[PDB]
Amino acid sequence: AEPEHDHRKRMGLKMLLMMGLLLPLVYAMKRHKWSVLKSRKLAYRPPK
Amino acid sequence: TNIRKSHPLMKIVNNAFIDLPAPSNISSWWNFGSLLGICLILQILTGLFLAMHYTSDTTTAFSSVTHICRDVNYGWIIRYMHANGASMFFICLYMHVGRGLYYGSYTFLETWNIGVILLLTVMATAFMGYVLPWGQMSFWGATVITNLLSAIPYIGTNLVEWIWGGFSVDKATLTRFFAFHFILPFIIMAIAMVHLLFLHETGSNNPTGISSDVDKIPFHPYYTIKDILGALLLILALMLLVLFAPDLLGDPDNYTPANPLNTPPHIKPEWYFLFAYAILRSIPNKLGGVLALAFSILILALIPLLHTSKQRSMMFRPLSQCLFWALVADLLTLTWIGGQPVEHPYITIGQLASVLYFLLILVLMPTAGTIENKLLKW
Amino acid sequence: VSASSRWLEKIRKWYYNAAGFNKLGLMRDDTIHENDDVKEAIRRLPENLYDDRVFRIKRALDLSMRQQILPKEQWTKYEEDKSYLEPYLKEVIRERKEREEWAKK
Amino acid sequence: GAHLSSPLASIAATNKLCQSFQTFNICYADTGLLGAHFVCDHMSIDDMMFVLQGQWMRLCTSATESEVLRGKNLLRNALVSHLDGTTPVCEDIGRSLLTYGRRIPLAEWESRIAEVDARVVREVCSKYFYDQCPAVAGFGPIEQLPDYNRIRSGMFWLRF
Amino acid sequence: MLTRFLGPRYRQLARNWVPTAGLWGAVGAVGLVWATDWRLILDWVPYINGKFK
Amino acid sequence: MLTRFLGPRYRQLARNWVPTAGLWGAVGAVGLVWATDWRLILDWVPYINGKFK
Amino acid sequence: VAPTLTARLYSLLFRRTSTFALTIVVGALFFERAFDQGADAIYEHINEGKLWKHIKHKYEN
Amino acid sequence: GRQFGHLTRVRHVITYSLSPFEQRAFPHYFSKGIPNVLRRTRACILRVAPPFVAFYLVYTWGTQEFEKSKRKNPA
Ligand SMILES: CCCCCCCCCCCCCCCCC[C@@H](O)O[C@H](CO[C@H](O)CCCCCCCCCCCCCCC)COP(=O)(O)OCC[N+](C)(C)C
Ligand code: HEC
Ligand code: HEC
Ligand SMILES: CO/C(=C/C(N)=O)[C@H](C)[C@H](/C=C/c1csc(-c2csc([C@@H](C)/C=C/C=C/C(C)C)n2)n1)OC
Repeated sequence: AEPEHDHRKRMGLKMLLMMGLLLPLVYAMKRHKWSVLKSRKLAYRPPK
Repeated sequence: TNIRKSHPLMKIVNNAFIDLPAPSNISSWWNFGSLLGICLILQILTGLFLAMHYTSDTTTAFSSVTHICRDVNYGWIIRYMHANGASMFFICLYMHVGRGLYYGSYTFLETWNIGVILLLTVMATAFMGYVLPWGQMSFWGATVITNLLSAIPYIGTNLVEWIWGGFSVDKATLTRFFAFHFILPFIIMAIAMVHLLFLHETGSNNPTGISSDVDKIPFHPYYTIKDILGALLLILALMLLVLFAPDLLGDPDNYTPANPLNTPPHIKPEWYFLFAYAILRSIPNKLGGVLALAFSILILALIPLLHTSKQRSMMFRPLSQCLFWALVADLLTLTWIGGQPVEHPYITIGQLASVLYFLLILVLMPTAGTIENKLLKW
Repeated sequence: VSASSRWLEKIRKWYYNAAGFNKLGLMRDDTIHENDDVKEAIRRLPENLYDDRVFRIKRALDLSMRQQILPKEQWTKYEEDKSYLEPYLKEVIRERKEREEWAKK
Repeated sequence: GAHLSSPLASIAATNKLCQSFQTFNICYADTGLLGAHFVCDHMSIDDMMFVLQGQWMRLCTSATESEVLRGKNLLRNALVSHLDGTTPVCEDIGRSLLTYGRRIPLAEWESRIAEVDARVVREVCSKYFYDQCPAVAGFGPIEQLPDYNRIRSGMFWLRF
Repeated sequence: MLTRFLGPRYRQLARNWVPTAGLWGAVGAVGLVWATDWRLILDWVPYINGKFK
Repeated sequence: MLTRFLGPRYRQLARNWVPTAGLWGAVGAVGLVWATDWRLILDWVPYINGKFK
Repeated sequence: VAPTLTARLYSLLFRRTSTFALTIVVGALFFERAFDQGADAIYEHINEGKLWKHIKHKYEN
Repeated sequence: GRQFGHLTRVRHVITYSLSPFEQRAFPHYFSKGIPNVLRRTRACILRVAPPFVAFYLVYTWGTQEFEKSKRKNPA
């Protein structure tokens, strides 16, 4: 009914191991880029 | 000066995907727009590679689908990528419409009404899609939905027969549905680019509903990388569904070839039609059933005319928040009930939820906004 | 004594706190949906008020991004909520309605 | 205007990208500020940055021999024009002794100038400019002033 | 939102445009009747008798 | 149309850009070799031996 | 690890986009080998003998 | 469409930013994040949870009423 059974599960493990490496790494790429905004300080200095 | 700004092709790309002034505070809820675009493209590339080995006739329709999975190298992945991407496309559609309601995004009239037309079209696509394998659910699901069109007063039967190519869901209908299912994702893409045109005329809304002109950031790198991360999650959710549970969302009846005589016990839509199926089955009348199904989606075109609140977003609107989640939980009810037979506990609460969907959008949430205005002395 | 009128006011104070724009330093008129009448009234504000408005919205959109709120002490108090836009918008609607009345005859 | 040697100056003049720009090498003991300052209309900040950073990178990667002669020539002329009269020279004696511990004679400056060739420029410009984090200060109508990430991205080239 | 559209000028504006709006309906009717071949309407037309039994 | 591109500056401009243009070719080669699995080139690589007979 | 391994990796490979690219493509080829069969070996352990690759020698001419 | 330098008028707001290479990507990831996430949850639980509980109990009763209906008890 499902011959590919073994292959999908073999690929699924590789997918999980890939995502386990990739997901924290892309998040780290995002955070560092976003950090310029995430630590930005505002100050309002109106005149007089 | 700058090549990326003044070239009559790179300029158009720059002003849409690079230098675009975007709000600094848009949620993960704004990711679904790009994720829809990914979904649409993903369906095209799996769709085509499927269309290469698939046949359109009754005699070979079911077998070619099997041929793909069994014989064609890595055909089984392409096949399940498609099937699961179809509903992944629906979860994104649902997130995206939901976000539009919550955050008052709908106030962008043209861009929102185009989105409704996008929804109808993607759903018209998927309904034509599931028929193609020519399984039991393919046929009888096709039969159940088309037969509804017999109810349209004077014009009734001539219409259904015209869409049929005969007196039942026959030979003509399979191949005809294939042609329409090939073209519609391209029309979808064209309508999706106008969707993006009308949108860029204002820029995005944000979680607060206050204008963000005072704090705009460039779409690159901030939203390039936020969309890159978001797409990785989509592939995770789509691929866990493909490499571990390829039929979890799938009905087993579709694994037996179509029989126009033997009709199955349950007539189960794919999950994304269950809420709408429920609304339709709840009303006894033929004409009224279809007109309620139609109304169930075309209602979103009324929501802007029924904005009553002085604020844009639900972010600072507590009563409206409760009424929103009532709509989500109610839609969760319509879903579950749609996947159930029309017996005792299910007739009543299914009919009840139907009234609630409409009373909530047409009356209840428009009242909450008036009260919420009054409490702020607005 | 005004026992009812201070409970009917206390519901409002409750709602205000529940609305939570005050957590993000906002004032009620900062959260209004900008339509033509509103866009006009924003236009008519004097320099000081317009400048103060922009800052609040910037500070609000900033926190909304970092997914934060202000310390409790620094929230807008329901009492201290300056309804600075209302007379400007009242005048714009009053002006529009005169147009709409003249267009009728 | 249009005929100026410096590509930035000529692109600035032609496209009126700018009311004024100037490069600087501000020196303090063991540290400094190296870069440019400009003044321009609200709609020209982006282009001014692009054209400036593009020149830093051009110099970092592909400085050519003749423009390096012109640079050396402008510098000998500047150094000799500055040292005109009692005030500028007295200032040079005072400052030099406080920084260099001695007066560096003019022939030594010429010696050290003549040594610079195209390779020197691109080695030295890369040392200080290539893939380095700028300090950026903006004032006035600055909505169009590029985001830091974008400015920082102009500090390298994907082609190099 | 609709009270702004009611007054003497709009009374004149509706009357001014009604012979036209009626004639466009006649266009749409004849147009729909002719295009689908509504023998229901067309049987009673003194020359168009393509159903000639 | 090509005589304008020949002179001492362009001699320097070519030399300045050649270590880079060479390294992009190495990128393209390794890149093409890796992507198609050119066992012709890859058989002679001391760890990549997926053809492990 | 004297001036840090990451510092010497930057100055030697990451600086120029050319050597940065070359490090990725050279790295993508190395990694593909160590991961394909390296993850296949972990797939072996959860299916110790129930795979045809383990059975093999039972039916040999 | 709109572009920077044409969006709106803003006066008197200084913004101090830092380079990503000068700062850490996760400053206090768990020591600030967890306090924040509960705070975020507490802010919304009374607004999102009550219809879902109401659905859940309708779901659990409804299904229990479905099966316990077709079987008999007398003749
Ligand atoms: C569209 C539907 C698909 C959905 C996909 C969603 C999943 C996400 C994946 C999308 C790809 C995103 C890539 C991740 C972003 C990282 C940024 C990357 O592109 O690097 C950039 C630059 O690109 C790389 O340098 C190019 C390297 C090339 C490596 C080869 C890639 C493999 C392709 C093989 C090429 C051979 C051609 C094939 C011949 C058949 C910028 O680098 P940066 O972080 O700013 O560092 C600056 C550079 N410094 C260090 C020099 C200062
Ligand atoms: C009527 C519901 C509707 C549907 C369905 C819809 N759109 Fe949208 N879309 C909108 C609205 C309204 C916005 C404005 C959201 C905002 O900026 O807050 C929007 C925003 C977007 C965005 C910008 C990113 C974002 O999320 O704000 C993209 C991209 C997008 N739509 C594409 C699509 C695609 C692709 C489809 C599927 C064919 C689609 N949309 C379906 C109404 C919808
Ligand atoms: C290149 C033409 C093509 C495009 C584009 C296309 N598909 Fe399909 N799709 C097919 C074919 C052929 C099949 C039948 C083979 C099969 O069932 O896998 C099919 C199958 C389906 C099915 C049945 C899934 C199953 O296997 O049970 C659904 C649902 C579907 N498509 C929805 C979509 C949606 C949604 C889109 C994007 C709007 C789309 N498809 C894009 C050709 C296309
Ligand atoms: C082909 O049959 C099925 C497909 C599926 N993907 O679930 C189900 C088994 C079936 C379908 C249920 C269903 C419910 S609801 C719906 C549907 C189809 S079509 C539509 C409208 C809203 C769209 C109209 C678009 C019109 C444009 C052409 C202008 N709604 N189909 O169950 C009976």
